[PDB]
Amino acid sequence: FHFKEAWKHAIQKAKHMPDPWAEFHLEDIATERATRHRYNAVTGEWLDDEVLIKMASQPFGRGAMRECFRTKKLSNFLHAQQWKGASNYVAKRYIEPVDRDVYFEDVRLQMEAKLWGEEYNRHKPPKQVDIMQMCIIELKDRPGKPLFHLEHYIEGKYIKYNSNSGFVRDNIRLTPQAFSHFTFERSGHQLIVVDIQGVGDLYTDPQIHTETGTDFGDGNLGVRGMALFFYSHACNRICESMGLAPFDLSPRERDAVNQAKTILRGTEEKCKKIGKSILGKVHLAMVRYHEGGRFCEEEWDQESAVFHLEHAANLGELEAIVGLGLMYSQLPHHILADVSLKETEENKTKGFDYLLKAAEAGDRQSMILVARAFDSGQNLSPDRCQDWLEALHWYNTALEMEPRYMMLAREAEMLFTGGYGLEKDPQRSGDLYTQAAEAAMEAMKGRLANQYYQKAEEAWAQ
Amino acid sequence: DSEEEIREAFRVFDKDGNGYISAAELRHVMTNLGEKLTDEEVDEMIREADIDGDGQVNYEEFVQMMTAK
Ligand SMILES: Nc1ncnc2c1ncn2[C@@H]1O[C@H](COP(=O)(O)OP(=O)(O)O)[C@@H](O)[C@H]1O
Ligand SMILES: CCn1c(=O)c2cc(C(N)=O)c(N)nc2n(C2CC2)c1=O
Ligand SMILES: [Ca+2]
Ligand SMILES: [Ca+2]
Ligand SMILES: [Zn+2]
Repeated sequence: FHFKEAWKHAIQKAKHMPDPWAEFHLEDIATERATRHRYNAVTGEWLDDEVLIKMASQPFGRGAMRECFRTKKLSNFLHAQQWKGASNYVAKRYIEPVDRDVYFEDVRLQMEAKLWGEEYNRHKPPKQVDIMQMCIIELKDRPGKPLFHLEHYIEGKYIKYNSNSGFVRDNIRLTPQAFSHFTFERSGHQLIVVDIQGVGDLYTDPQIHTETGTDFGDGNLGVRGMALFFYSHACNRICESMGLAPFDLSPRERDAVNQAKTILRGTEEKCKKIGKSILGKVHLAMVRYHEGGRFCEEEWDQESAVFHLEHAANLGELEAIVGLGLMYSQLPHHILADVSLKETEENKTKGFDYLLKAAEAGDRQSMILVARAFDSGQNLSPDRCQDWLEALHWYNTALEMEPRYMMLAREAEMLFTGGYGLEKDPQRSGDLYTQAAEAAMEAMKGRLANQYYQKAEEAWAQ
Repeated sequence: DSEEEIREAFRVFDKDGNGYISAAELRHVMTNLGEKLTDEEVDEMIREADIDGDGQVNYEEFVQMMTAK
């Protein structure tokens, strides 16, 4: 105990420090009874107890969704605390009414983010962090039995270092941004803790984006929320001290991002197919945001969007593989619709290869396009050849997955005559014409069905 | 009286009231209290009392630090 005196000197200073909220005379407010609900994130269990509170009638601060009230509360850890010594607390409530469960899920959010702060601290960072415990008080005597969040008051300059929508703070501090990036890496890209705000490195009201995007309330923007973070994230020495992999940004994006007191200590420690798959979805989310104007600065950056569409396709995102296959094939496309790529023989090989990959991954649209390429040569790469057996393999795969009777009748046509490596099979041609006739009846194309039945008899008459 | 006194002392440093004094909380309290200590002395104050090695100081570890003649 070479610091026991340092503890005492601080304890004595505190006994002589004045209450920063003395001027507000919260002790004069009529006392109110409340049930407090405190959460344990490791066990998932709740502990309830009865408390006495004195809450100001008017909020001293607010945001877009929540307002804060100055509050005093007696401790149930102390045995005989008088109101003259009550600690200072901040009570928070949603400005517009929300469902009661929101208050409980917000506590789960904050306490889960508190666990991630403890994980970050276990990697020996230059500056440690802590997320303030938040609980729920229930004012059962008030009209409607309203719920409030409650936490201890942290005196000092309240600063929002980042948001849940891409904002970054201008005397830039390294620790808040490194913590957020750490949670992305350490969780295997399954979550990120953002909206880092508070006093110093004591944080409150954080937000978690998850891969599913189903928990932690409406602030969970999913992989879109991770994209907003990494669009403006400049990795710092803490990010690299812990071996956090940088996000692959475009040349224009990296320069705009590249367009500090916290120093390393040499003790920082270092922090899967699922993550690379989530990483692909984060890249695809950047594409949609570029197209949607979220990254406005001139005109929407088409080159950076394509940069992220290729990274998404290379990471396995089927929507990106289909999109690039159509774009390199000079075909209409949904993603980056107004963007066109230069027609070149190299790209026409890439276009078909992407469409073939997408076909082999289950995309019905690519399977019909690949079938037609092997059938008629349309959109077929010049490295390949018309192959009617291969075309059969992709028509029927689409049928077993536009009109089905059209593809069934086409298969029968090819088998009635043969060609391009496919040997004729009249019996199968009549069978497929029969399936097409039945498919035409289910589509109310009765006259077309009679034609298919007649073509079936002719194929069998051979 | 000294028991409550120690309990009140623990609440001075357990800034969020979760039962554990963290290094970040101790840094905030020492800075707010005007006490002049480097960011390393704060981490050492935690490590000296951290018997279970979880990086934080619970009440019992705090008691053992204060009631250790
Ligand atoms: N989430 C929790 N679940 C259970 N017990 C808790 C929890 N957080 C703190 N405690 C216990 O309660 C004590 C603090 O009680 P109290 O002073 O009534 O809280 P506050 O400081 O929030 O007013 C802590 O020292 C610890 O023993
Ligand atoms: C709704 C988010 N939020 C807080 O959570 C918050 C917490 C504390 C605290 N625990 O001390 C504080 N002092 N200030 C806060 N503010 C600022 C308006 C004043 C906030 O916006
Ligand atoms: Ca604490
Ligand atoms: Ca400990
Ligand atoms: Zn980083």
